[PDB]
Amino acid sequence: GIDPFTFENATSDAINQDMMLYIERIAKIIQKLPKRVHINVRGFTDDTPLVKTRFKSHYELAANRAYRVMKVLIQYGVNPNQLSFSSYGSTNPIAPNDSLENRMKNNRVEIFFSTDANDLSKIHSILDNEFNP
Amino acid sequence: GIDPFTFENATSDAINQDMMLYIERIAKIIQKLPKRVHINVRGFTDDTPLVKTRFKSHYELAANRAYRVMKVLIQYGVNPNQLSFSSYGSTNPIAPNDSLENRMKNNRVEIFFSTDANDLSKIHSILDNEFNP
Repeated sequence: GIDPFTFENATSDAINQDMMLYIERIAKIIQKLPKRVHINVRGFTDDTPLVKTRFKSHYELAANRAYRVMKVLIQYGVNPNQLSFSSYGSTNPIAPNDSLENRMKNNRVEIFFSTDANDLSKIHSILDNEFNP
Repeated sequence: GIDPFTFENATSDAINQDMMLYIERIAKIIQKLPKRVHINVRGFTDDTPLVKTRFKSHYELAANRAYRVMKVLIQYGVNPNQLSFSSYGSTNPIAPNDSLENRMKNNRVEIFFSTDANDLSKIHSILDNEFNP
């Protein structure tokens, strides 16, 4: 439907050019939404060890990931007032952590919308019109 | 006791260098607190009209203030996992909005700690042993 922001490797919080482009589309969407809609950028990791890395927990890596994406959104014009970030650490995985490929699905940031019922449909249509030909 | 971060003028989120040095002293403090203490950075304003400004509400001004302070704390070593920011707009003044000086008191960011009872005592000492030794 709409992809989360997937990170290159398991230990990285780096935002590459492709992800920058994707964050820009999402920033563009957020600004057409009703102002009472708020955005929570959620960070997650796989279960890969954090040896050979500066981070002392997956909650840190996940926070850094989410904080970064939110900062790129702010750079594209999204209002700080509509935004927050959350770290979920290694909890709540999307796929099994059995393979490199599935592990990478877990290393992500997700966008949650906070919306009343009457605004929900506007978001739905705005999201459809952006992410379809 | 510990002062809030005060903003120079009513309509800006600009941080001067005596208060930037002060944010760095607070980031230093935060890094010495128990890992389970989280920190909420809160933005407030006075009630002066948003004439000739980019901000469309006091909530937006306060949110940009809080977010900026939070960004600087992260700059000086605070784990993003422990941080959040919140806007209160022109609600919750600490002073009446009846004089220029009283209004300046209202244009500020405050630090709120999220702590259990046993960490509460630890924060107490750290703040005492730093701000009144």
